Amino acid sequence: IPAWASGNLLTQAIRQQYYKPIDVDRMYGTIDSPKLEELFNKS
Amino acid sequence: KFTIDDFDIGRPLGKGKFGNVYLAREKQNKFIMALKVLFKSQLEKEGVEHQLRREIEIQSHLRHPNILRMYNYFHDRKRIYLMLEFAPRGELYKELQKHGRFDEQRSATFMEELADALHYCHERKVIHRDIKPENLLMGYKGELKIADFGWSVHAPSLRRRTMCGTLDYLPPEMIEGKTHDEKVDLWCAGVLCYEFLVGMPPFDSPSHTETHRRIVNVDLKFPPFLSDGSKDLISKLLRYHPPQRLPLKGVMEHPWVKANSRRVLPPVY
Ligand SMILES: c1nc2c(NC3CCCCC3)nc(Nc3ccc(N4CCOCC4)cc3)nc2[nH]1
Repeated sequence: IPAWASGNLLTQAIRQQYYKPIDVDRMYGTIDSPKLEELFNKS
Repeated sequence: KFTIDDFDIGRPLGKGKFGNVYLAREKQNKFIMALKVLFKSQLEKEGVEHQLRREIEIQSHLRHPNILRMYNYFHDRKRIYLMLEFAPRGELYKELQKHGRFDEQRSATFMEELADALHYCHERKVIHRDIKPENLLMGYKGELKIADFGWSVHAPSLRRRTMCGTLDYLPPEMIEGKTHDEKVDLWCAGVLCYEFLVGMPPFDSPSHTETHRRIVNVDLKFPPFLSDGSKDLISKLLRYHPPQRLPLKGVMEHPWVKANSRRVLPPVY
């Protein structure tokens, strides 16, 4: 288990994320998705 | 588009019979999330491809502070990956089991959050159909997060026929083989409120037939420790006739909810 995912470092990161939310709508929501019909086809 | 190499894998969060969920950090923005990993071959062999497709379609289009967000998804040669909001306080059912029952403050807060999330769903003609503690996770400040949409349906026009959900939570209309609508979620909210406060569902019985009997008779027997306010709300949700059930707006406005809820909305970007 990497350091970032365990003790205080995780707690602090989670707190930081709660109080400083990123624009997930543009950072992930604008990024292309595979078509749902493609999900079980070639990657 | 995303690939698995865009994420630092931290640790497993949970195990399923189709894949696993991991705590992950996407490298670009150092943003901590959960990755649900499903195996394409297992999904096909079990014949659940269209089932998973529906769950993804529904959840990926919902944006609410009390609904677990699906940020995006991707696939590779063998696996489908769902990028999910991480719920730092974990399973609600584990918390209920640890405490036995929740106090009025905790329960009322959860009920406000639930009613708000379900209202959002119903506004979009999505019916959840499986509200129970096991389908709920908890945010950083303990906020309810609807996490699973396994029995959910987008039902724009037709009433529904599918018996689904969980024994102790089934509404009378499902047991009786009637058509159902979004008001099934109202019933389940009532069962949930009771279980929160009591630690057992209201129609608990040793047999499926006796549980069914108790549900259709609405054989509700309140423990003496419950407040009048909580019994009022539960009673108004657990109505035999779907049209008589307290609307979700009614739950949010209920005096017991107003007096006891300590709901906090998460900061937004
Ligand atoms: C998407 N999927 C998530 C989780 N997965 C659960 C586990 C797999 C099936 C049910 C959902 N857990 C989440 N949160 C957890 C936070 C702490 C957890 N722990 C339990 C106690 O020990 C520390 C870690 C477990 C789950 N978040 C999440 N987002």
